[PDB]
Amino acid sequence: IRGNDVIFVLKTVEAFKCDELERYIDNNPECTLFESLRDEEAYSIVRIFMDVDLDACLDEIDYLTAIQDFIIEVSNCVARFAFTECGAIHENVIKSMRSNFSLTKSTNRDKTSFHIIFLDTYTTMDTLIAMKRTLLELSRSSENPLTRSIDTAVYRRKTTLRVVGTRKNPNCDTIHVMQPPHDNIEDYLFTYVDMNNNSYYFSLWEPGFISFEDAIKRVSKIFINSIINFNDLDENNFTTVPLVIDYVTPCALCKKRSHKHPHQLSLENGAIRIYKTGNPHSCKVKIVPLDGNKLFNIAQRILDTNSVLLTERGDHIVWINNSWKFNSEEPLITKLILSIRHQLPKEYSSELLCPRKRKTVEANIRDMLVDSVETDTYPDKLPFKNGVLDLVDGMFYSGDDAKKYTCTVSTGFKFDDTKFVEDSPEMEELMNIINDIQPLTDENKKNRELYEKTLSSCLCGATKGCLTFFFGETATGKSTTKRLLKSAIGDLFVETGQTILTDVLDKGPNPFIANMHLKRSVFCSELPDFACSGSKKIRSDNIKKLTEPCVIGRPCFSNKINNRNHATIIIDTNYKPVFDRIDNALMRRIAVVRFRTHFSQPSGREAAENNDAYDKVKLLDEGLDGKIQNNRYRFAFLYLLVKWYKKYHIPIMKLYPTPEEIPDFAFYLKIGTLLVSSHIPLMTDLSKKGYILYDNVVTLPLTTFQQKISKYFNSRLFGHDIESFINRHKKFANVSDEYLQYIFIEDISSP
Amino acid sequence: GNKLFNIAQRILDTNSVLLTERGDHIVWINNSWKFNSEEPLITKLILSIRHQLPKEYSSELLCPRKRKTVEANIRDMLVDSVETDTYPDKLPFKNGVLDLVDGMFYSGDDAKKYTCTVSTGFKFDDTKFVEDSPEMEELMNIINDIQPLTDENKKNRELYEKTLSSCLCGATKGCLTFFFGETATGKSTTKRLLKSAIGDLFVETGQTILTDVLDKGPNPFIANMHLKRSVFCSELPDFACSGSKKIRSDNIKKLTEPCVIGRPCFSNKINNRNHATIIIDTNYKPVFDRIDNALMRRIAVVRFRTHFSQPSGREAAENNDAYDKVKLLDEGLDGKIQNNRYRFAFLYLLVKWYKKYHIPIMKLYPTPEEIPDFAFYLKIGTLLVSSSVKHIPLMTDLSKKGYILYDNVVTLPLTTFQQKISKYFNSRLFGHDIESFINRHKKFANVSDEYLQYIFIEDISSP
Ligand SMILES: [Zn+2]
Repeated sequence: IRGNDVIFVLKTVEAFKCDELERYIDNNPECTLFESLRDEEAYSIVRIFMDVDLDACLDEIDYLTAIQDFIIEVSNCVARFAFTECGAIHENVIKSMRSNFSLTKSTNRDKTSFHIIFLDTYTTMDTLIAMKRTLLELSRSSENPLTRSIDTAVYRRKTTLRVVGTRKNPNCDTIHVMQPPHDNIEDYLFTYVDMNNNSYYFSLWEPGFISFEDAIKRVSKIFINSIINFNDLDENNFTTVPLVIDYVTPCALCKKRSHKHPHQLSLENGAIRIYKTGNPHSCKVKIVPLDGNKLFNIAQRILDTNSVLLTERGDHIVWINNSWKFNSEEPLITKLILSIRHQLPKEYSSELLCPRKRKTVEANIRDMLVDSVETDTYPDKLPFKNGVLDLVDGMFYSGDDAKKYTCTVSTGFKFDDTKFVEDSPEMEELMNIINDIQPLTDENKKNRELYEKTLSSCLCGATKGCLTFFFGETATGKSTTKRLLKSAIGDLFVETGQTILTDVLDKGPNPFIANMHLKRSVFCSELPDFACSGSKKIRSDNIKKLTEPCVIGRPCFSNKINNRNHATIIIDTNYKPVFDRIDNALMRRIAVVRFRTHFSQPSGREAAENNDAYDKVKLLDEGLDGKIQNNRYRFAFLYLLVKWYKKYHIPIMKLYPTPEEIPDFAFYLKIGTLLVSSHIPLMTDLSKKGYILYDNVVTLPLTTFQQKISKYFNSRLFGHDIESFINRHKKFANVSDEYLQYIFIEDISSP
Repeated sequence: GNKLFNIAQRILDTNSVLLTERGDHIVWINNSWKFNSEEPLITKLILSIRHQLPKEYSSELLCPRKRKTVEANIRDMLVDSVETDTYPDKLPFKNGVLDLVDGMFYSGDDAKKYTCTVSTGFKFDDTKFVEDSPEMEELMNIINDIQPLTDENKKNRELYEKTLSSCLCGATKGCLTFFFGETATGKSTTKRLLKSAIGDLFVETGQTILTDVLDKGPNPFIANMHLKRSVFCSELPDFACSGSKKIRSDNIKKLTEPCVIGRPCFSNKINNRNHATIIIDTNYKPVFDRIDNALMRRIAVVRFRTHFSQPSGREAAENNDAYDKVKLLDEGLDGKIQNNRYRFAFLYLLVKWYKKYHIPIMKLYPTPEEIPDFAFYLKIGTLLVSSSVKHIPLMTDLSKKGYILYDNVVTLPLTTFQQKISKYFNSRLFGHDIESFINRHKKFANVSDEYLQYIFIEDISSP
């Protein structure tokens, strides 16, 4: 659509532009033109507009407060309707609606009418048609005289709206005068679509009220004083007889001792309006409802601010003090009900001070929350205690903006821009520490890049399909890297023991199984070396099961077993891992990060001078570990992590395994590179080489195979591995021995 | 007269709340039978079905102490129980029900009749549930790659299609299919496609219950499956690993039974219904601790011959007898599986296979010929025959061929039978199996005499 600059009008027809309409209006002040839609189907996208009419006069203060509350209520209700039905964003709609709006007026001083248009919000006419019932409920479920007077009509096909500055009728001289700051004729058109940057768009007496006597009693209680002309009002004289009151005490509505004329009660929109006659500003207007609870309307107003949603599992997440809290032990809805009373009208705030009413208006909220939402869906954002830091752009959001993202976890500490710097001595000290841990030589280049990549994945809410191994001799200070990462990433990071590396992953109630829920990094240290006999091999089942994007595990006294998996798993030790089970999936799901830095004191430095444990040796310092424990380089290291993530995270970043540094998998690699599955039309070459083919399957004797492979590989090194491989690929039968099928790649190449 | 009872009667008369055999209530809120017991939904329903009442009645459902009274009346008025999901030829989505008999999807009150609780967890809008979509051709290309349409690949592809189509039929299937390849040669691809297609109903498992004890304990794994239309057990524990566990045949028989006896953790509701297909993805050969004629009827074998490799090792993959055809590895396949792009195309393919095979049923047939070990256990019986009436009249005619006659029955010495069996079977490999088969069929006439009532078919054929 890209907006429309043509305004179609009806004289009781034309298609004029902004300048054309302005010139025509200036030429003819008395012309009556109604702005409508030239074609309903073509340009159904229009602005959001409302028309309000209340036949009474109000002063400046009352009008100001009433219009403020009217904007608040209408914007919240429309944003809630957009969120539930049109799939929009609540915060965006609220911001667009409250940012800028055009408000007209009426030249008549005996009544208050206007047409209000929200400039930046645009939606299809079908959406405004569907909003009919919701807006009618809002109109009939409020106390504000402006909100109660909303005309739900004008939401029909091919509707028309009276243009500003033109008389509605030739006989009626009253016209609507524009108000600051718009002052332009294009700012009061409900079809003038002007989509731009700061904008948003979305799309898909009746007896039945109450007994008369109770209404009369309510009116009398409002008047406080007794009615002089009592026992005279009935069904017929409801809006005819004046209400004469004795001025025993000053009027509750006006606070004055007396007035020139009595009051009068009228019926409108299922409510009773009490107003004085003669001078209009002598007494205010009193509104009396005729249906609905008072505790249900409060629940609706608290609900349609989108602050008490429920999760996809069944937990009600509330928004208190700029953070999405939630607890399943002491539910927080009553805290929210108490703390939100300031954003509610005067009559709705005194109710939320009795604890027996903040349980009624809370049962209502729980009964109105049907269907769920999804939490922590955007993985490129880091939730801090006072907001959300964006990673792709680096901009920080605080306050209601962070509400847009259902961040159910947090790092635990606030975000400070002063410490968040680039050129600081702490940054240089951290860079020196990292260089000491990771020398930047060309030999280390690839390993250092893998280090930076696997260390920067901690700022990702997505799931990763690899498990990097920190392999390095002692005194390499991997604990320093662990401490720096913990200080940078807050309480999201978790350190776990080897309990998951040996036992069954799910099995029974495992605390680390549930703790992997939404934690962004899991670290294991000092692995139980399986080189010595007795220690269990690294459970291949657990490693395979930890890679999936889901976690299945239920702790003691619980039933939930589904957890979202975001943690990057890192294992650090000085011993090569040993896994009893081996398959191609394992060979494609293991990465190794090598450490070649020795941090040793001078006393043993000579002992480390010729040591083969590390490719370099340098003096250590006991005064650094405490510094890392004191969150010294926290924000500089966080900046480094952000830079690494930016330089590494392409539109799709993946953890690539490195199956070359693991000594155990080298045997399988050598076997595969020298022997694979056995090619029918190559019998002559096999016969020349000595091998024979029988029953369409080339075979050799088991003793012959052992003799052939004796020289190719060291039998004493991996005799158990060779026996296990033979058992796995065993075939048996045939001739007078077992059957072994393979191709000697080294012999296959040689003719 | 007592408006709070008229409201309860009116809400009850729309059949929105039902009582189940398990003791809980199911309500029809938001186009889904929200079976739940933690936070009862009867008050949510009472608030929801509120405009569908006269104006005088509808203004009293705004007080929680009156929604609770209406709930009490409903609970006291229910009384009797109705069964849960029973229709097998249906597919419930969180946006309605799809009838696979005619492939017609619809929601609302028309979907209320089928009390289908468990759903797929998403919505179906027939966006691309058609045959003219190019996505159908894109998925069919991968199907041809994994399963070639070669005329030689007829029985294998037929079993593949049947085992996939059985994932939608909600009855009890009495056959287990084994996926036998070399190393993830499209098995993971098919598993991901099946998971994307249906979802929710799919369950993934590895070993565990398939090998351990399936009863006699609080074992929750067996009770975890319930009304799930597909259970997929991958990574069999490679029986030939010098101590690897052996899968019990009784566990297999229990899995293929219409009912499952499994005690949930700290619960007394042992009985469970079976609506799942047992599919096993295995890299090595299947070896069982005990094989009997009963197990012959419960095994189906599906093979793969195309391996997913890359041009980096294309030559290495081409020189392996495991793979019959090789294609370059894809990286966008992971993205497509992650974003569920091929949902509707794969659902349409499954529905078409269902229509093709359901004539008028989708029965599964075991195929034990592909299993290597199972061959001898039946060939031993095939190579011989129990003595019959016709063989009984042989008398000395059979004895002239080295046999003996006892109790008007042809029988041979144990050593002679052992020599005859070893002359046509792998004695070293199946020595224990041969001994067990002899012992089961052994006939004892005395302490020293051990003569079996079996005669080799070769002697019978030879005149
Ligand atoms: Zn007054």
